Amino acid sequence: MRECISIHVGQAGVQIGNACWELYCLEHGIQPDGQMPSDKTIGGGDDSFNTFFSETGAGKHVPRAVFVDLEPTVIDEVRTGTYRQLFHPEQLITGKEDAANNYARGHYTIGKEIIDLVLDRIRKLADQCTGLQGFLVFHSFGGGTGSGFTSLLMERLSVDYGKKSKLEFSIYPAPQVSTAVVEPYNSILTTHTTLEHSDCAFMVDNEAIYDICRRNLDIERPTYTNLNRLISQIVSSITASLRFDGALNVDLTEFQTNLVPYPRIHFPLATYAPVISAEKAYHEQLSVAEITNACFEPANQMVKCDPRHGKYMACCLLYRGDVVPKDVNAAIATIKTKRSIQFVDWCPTGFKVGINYQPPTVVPGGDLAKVQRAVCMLSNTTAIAEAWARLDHKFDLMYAKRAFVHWYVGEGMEEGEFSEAREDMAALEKDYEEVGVD
Amino acid sequence: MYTFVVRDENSSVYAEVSRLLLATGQWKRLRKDNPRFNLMLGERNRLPFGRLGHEPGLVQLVNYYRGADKLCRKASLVKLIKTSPELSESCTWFPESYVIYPTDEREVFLAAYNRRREGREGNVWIAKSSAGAGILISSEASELLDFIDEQGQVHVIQKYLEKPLLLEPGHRKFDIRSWVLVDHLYNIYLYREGVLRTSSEPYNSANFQDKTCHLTNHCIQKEYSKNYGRYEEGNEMFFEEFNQYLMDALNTTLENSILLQIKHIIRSCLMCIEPAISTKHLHYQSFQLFGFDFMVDEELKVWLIEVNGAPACAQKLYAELCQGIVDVAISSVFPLAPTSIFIKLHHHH
Amino acid sequence: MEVIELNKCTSGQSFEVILKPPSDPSLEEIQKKLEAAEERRKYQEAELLKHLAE
Amino acid sequence: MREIVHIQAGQCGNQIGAKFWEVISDEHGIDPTGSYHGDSDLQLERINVYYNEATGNKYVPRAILVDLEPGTMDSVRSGPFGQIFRPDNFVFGQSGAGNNWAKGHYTEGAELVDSVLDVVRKESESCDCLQGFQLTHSLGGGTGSGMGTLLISKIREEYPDRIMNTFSVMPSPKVSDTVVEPYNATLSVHQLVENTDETYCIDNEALYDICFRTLKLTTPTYGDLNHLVSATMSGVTTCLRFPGQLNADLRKLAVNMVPFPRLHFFMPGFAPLQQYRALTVPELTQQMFDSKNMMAACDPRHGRYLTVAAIFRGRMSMKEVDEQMLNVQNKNSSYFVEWIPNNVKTAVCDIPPRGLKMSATFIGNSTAIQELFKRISEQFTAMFRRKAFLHWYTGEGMDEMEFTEAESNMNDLVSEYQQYQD
Ligand SMILES: Nc1nc2c(ncn2[C@@H]2O[C@H](COP(=O)(O)OP(=O)(O)OP(=O)(O)O)[C@@H](O)[C@H]2O)c(=O)[nH]1
Ligand SMILES: Nc1ncnc2c1ncn2[C@@H]1O[C@H](COP(=O)(O)OP(=O)(O)CP(=O)(O)O)[C@@H](O)[C@H]1O
Ligand SMILES: Nc1nc2c(ncn2[C@@H]2O[C@H](COP(=O)(O)OP(=O)(O)O)[C@@H](O)[C@H]2O)c(=O)[nH]1
Ligand SMILES: CC(=O)N1CCN(c2ccc(Cl)cc2)CC1
Ligand SMILES: CC(=O)N1CCN(c2ccc(Cl)cc2)CC1
Ligand SMILES: [Ca+2]
Ligand SMILES: [Ca+2]
Ligand SMILES: [Ca+2]
Ligand SMILES: [Mg+2]
Ligand SMILES: [Mg+2]
Ligand SMILES: [Mg+2]
Repeated sequence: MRECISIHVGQAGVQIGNACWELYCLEHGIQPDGQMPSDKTIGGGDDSFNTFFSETGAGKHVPRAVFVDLEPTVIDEVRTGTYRQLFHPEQLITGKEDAANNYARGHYTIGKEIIDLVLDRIRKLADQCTGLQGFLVFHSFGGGTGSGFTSLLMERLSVDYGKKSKLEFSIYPAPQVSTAVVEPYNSILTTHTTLEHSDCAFMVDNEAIYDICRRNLDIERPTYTNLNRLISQIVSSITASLRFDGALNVDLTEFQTNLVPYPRIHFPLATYAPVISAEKAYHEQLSVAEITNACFEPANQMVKCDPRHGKYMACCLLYRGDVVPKDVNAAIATIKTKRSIQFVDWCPTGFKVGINYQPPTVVPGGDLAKVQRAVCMLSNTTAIAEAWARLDHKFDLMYAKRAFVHWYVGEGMEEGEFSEAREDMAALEKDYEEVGVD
Repeated sequence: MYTFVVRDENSSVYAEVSRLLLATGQWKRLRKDNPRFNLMLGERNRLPFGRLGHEPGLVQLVNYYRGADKLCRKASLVKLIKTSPELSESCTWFPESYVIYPTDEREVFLAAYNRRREGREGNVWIAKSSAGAGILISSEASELLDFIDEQGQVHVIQKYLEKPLLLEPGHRKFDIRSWVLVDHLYNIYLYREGVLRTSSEPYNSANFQDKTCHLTNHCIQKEYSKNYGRYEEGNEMFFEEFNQYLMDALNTTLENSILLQIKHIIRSCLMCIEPAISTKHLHYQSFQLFGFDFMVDEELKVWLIEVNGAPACAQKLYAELCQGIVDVAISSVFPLAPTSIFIKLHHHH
Repeated sequence: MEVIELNKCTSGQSFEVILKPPSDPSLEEIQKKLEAAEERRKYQEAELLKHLAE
Repeated sequence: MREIVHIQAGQCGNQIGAKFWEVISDEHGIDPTGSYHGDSDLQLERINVYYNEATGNKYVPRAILVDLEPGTMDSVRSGPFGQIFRPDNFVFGQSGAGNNWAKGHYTEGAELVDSVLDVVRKESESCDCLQGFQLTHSLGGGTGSGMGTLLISKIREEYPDRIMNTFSVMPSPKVSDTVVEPYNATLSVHQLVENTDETYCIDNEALYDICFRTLKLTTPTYGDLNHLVSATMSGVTTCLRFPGQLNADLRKLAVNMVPFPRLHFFMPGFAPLQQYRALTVPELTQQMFDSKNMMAACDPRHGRYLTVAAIFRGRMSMKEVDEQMLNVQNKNSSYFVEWIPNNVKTAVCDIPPRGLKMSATFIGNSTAIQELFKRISEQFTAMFRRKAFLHWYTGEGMDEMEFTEAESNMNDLVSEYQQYQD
């Protein structure tokens, strides 16, 4: 058994972390007090779920997680929330004033003064691990902390844990659920400095989650709770292989091996299905072929883009529930004859498939209906370069007039870091085009 | 009040569409860089589709289908017809063609060429590329290949129709231009009005050197031909006159003898690529106007020559056709405050 | 259409389908960056205090 | 615990400041004696932002009342909520400033400023984490204008990295007290260009027209004008004082509103302005963006919005709000700059102001504000070209050179606005 340490940075990372660990507890049968009746080894064990939970002598199952935010209002929801008893106080780290949506403030001004503390707390979790695999880092692109402090943390993690994999769950900025205008700056600044330090990153576009919540869950104006509960399902689907018995994606190193042939191109596209409203009278349970076909509909993707006009480099199908391999292949063949699936010529046109029999778990009293089978597709497509183009264009519009630049310079950042980070994103866009277009 | 942007100042068609939108007093034009728009009249090349459909609350529509180039590129079309199960097997309406680079079909072309030479058959081919105004018609294979190596872009060699239907008097070639509009729902609308672009020179099958009587392009006829505008004004014959001619000469009608095949060819091409370009379940909507170019041989069989993705229109038809665009393509998505000019080629989606 | 490496257990199974065959900055350097930004903040503030002093 | 320290200086500053504390005290359930008597916990969740907690569950505003003459502050101490203020936070002199910027900034004010800072220091030292400062004052008088800007300069010297915001009343010949107002306003504007992060420009002319034309007040009084200012000040601080999906301190708000350091002068607006009728969301959005509802006396159709923020208060359809906001922009995008993507932001708050089912507050960073500075600069130059009334200022130690510099500084500011309007 090899441990995974989860790190949640900023409001988005913390609240998504809160929603994931709630889901993990419900999936592994862990009560809010930390007790786990089905765990017959008390205060010890090397089970699959122990990759994410440690155990006290009193039988408490403690998440291998650290929560970091430069202001306390969001983490206090954890300290006093339903699962307050799961965490030791040292695992929840809060400053007193945030980065004000200013990457420079989160990375340099405030990051410089809190980084060593965070490393020390993370070190204490590493010292409980006999074979640490690596870290899962949750954060937003747009936040001053999620963007600025994360990139500093990622640089220091590469120094202190060189041989350890690092995976990201990144929230891509969407105007429909944001009141900030500088997020394009923070996104590009953080991607540039984090690029060489992240082995695999799953971007989630709030625009996509928002539309899925309005369309499939009939939520007129989704909140962050609605968004985070949905996002935690996808995250759970991705991390399930590390927490349950299985043979596919059994350690973080396997995510790069199966999804990232080229290191810089490490942003797989995530697709989830089905998302059924709980208020529905009673939906017809979808079949393996149907939910599989849904994985190639743009409306079920975590990042809105058109994969029909890109190239696939890898592809993982992760099924949870009543699914047998016979039904998967039947659905696959059917889809290859109808869909536009263009693979890169230097990659086999195949799909790695994983099936977990335990069906998707849902938070009682949530918006998501209990389904008998669900799938999450992880595919590395050049089509996701659309998201970089969109974001890079917004950066260009504001940077041509130096709008808001003074806020970053005032915090000690040099203006040259803007163009340096932008030119790196231009090279990243060129990499995708060299792999995708003919 | 709907907003639209213009990003192709050279579109004669959408210059009039934009002129009509502003006339309704309910459409407002914005700077070409303003992202807050409902309709985009986009550029022909490198249209940034990836930035469409991400403005909150804005229903965004564009006048191009992403991926239609597969149909409107010479070499792309040839590959599509050969590699598409919906077409290659029974595509009896597309002249034998081969993609030739200066993968490549050099050897396969020669195999079919030697077959024709050995079998006394008419072995005349025409080489062309998308980078042309650069066309060559020849019955010798050596010239066709040496003409492509001197250049530097991909070319297609296809069988030259040695038995074209010749109009009388004059004994002259011609081609048929059909305008087709595909809206956001992927309905296929065929403009009731087509045009024959005629050659004002007598067709001479014993001299492929003088390309004025073989190339029916409106520019080549108005430039190198000495009988321009003799029979019809601007070497353009419209369906009313052409239909009457077919009744007097061949005792047939334009609908039966030709239009049935045109409609079938338009449906075949568009239905084939529908799954790959449809915006039905996309975050933005697409429509596009297409210019299908056909040839008619002396057996009254219709041949598809190419499909233009950025076509122009006949001077006399701009008013009616452009109004039809606004009617079915734009106002259908953005309504304002007949006897349609189009023919709906129904089909299964 | 070939299935390979089928692994089965009580909680699920996994396999691979093939449709077609194919054809860092040190700790020191991070300190310098952080302290350089801090220095530029010190300088800019000194210029403000100098301005206010005038 | 993101505390804000409020300062009100001069006659105007203290009268508007008094009405502001009267309004929000009502919203937060605080009675004139400082005791809480509301019915909702939302009233106390962020109560420490503007109020200190004393013994016996008393809430005392974190406010400092400054003036060079006792008159106005004697009125506050005897007014409705006068008892609620901290006795030690009344700092005043006897000489007055004679509507003279030089007296408030250099002579009379300089003698009083150190004791004001002693009280500011005292309030800041008891702050868990100081968010920043806000100052209410006018620019056309002597104390609020001249001493107010001196205070800002000395606050910035001691708290260089704290946000400094002002609600600044701009003069107008229509509602003028003295002819030297253009002098005082121009001298102050230069101070604000340098030392404030955000300034809400409140134009007494706009307030007057709203009272005469829209509100149908035959003879408006300062009290009437101040009712609009109080209502506006409560709206802009609603997201700071109540819980909601906003959650943003002064610096985060300034970061997203100010693209260039010198262009930080906002045009505020309020709505609504046949009084019991229910106002639909379309009526809130149309009015709020209407010029006849703004207090900058500037026609937004003369410039372009760099950034726009809107706060809706009340139980309403947030879906319908977005539909109306996304309708105003997408139906008038010619007045928004296209090189700041998504520069129109909206926020909702469930707690409506007193006696209103719902309301909307508007905060605009518009280049049209240059017209307000053009009017001031024109009146300034007309007098300065003849050195009219200058002796009131050179008699206090000021030289003509300082006037020339202020003239140039504001004309630069106008030129800076004009280039971004193109
Ligand atoms: N999906 C999702 N997005 C969130 C959530 N919270 C914030 N965001 C998004 O994150 C971006 C704002 O950054 P934050 O994470 O809130 O800021 P931060 O990381 O705490 O950094 P600070 O500036 O110091 O507050 C916006 O795009 C929000 O839409 C959340 O709980 N779920
Ligand atoms: N295989 C073939 N047989 C007979 N004629 C042919 C032919 N290929 C091309 N032509 C002649 O060439 C003309 C059209 O050429 P083509 O369309 O390939 O070039 P082009 O695309 O630059 C003109 P446009 O796009 O405007 O139709 C027709 O008038 C036709 O007479
Ligand atoms: N809106 C409003 N404006 C005021 C008020 N009192 C004064 N003014 C304006 O402020 C200017 C006079 O400045 P004042 O505050 O009286 O001078 P100070 O006491 O020296 O700071 C003039 O432009 C007046 O129109 C008030 O109560 N409300
Ligand atoms: C004695 C005692 O209470 N404990 C348990 C909690 N501890 C802890 C420290 C850091 C981190 Cl990240 C996690 C947990 C310290 C030891
Ligand atoms: C105190 C201050 O700086 N301001 C200006 C910006 N504000 C704002 C309101 C709504 C939204 Cl969505 C965004 C920003 C509130 C008041
Ligand atoms: Ca155990
Ligand atoms: Ca590394
Ligand atoms: Ca004295
Ligand atoms: Mg935060
Ligand atoms: Mg062509
Ligand atoms: Mg006065």
